[PDB]
Amino acid sequence: EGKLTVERDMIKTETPAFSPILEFEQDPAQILDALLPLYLNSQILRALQESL
Amino acid sequence: PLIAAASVIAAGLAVGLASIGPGVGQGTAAGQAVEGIARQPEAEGKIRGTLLLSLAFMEALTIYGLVVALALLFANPFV
Repeated sequence: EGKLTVERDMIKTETPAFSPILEFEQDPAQILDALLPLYLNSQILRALQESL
Repeated sequence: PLIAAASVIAAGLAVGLASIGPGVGQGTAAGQAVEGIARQPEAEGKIRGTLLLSLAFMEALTIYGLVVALALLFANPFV
C-alpha cells in the first residue's frame, strides 16, 4: 500500500549449458581460472551495489 | 621368368603399400572433417566439396600405385 516497499525478488536465470556442438577453444581449466576473475568481479560489483 | 617375376613382385609391393598409407590418411581426414560437419552443421556443402577434393588426392595416390601395378601386369615394357 501507500508506502513504497522493497521486495528482494528471485528469478532464476537460464540453466542451459553451452552447446554440445560448442568446443573449448583454449582450455577447460584455464577458462575456469579466467571466469573466476569474472565471477568474483560480478559478485563484487553486486555487493557494492547492495551496500550502496 | 626372371625379370617378369621381378616386375610382378614389384607390382604387388607397390599396390599394397600405395593403398595402405594414403587411404588411412584419408580416413583421418574424414574423421576430423565429418566430426566438425556434424558439430557445426552449417557448412556441410563446402565440407562435402573439400572432402571430395581430399578423397580425390588420396585415392589418386592409391590409383597411381594401382596403375603402376597394372602397367607391370599388362604391358611389362622392362620385362
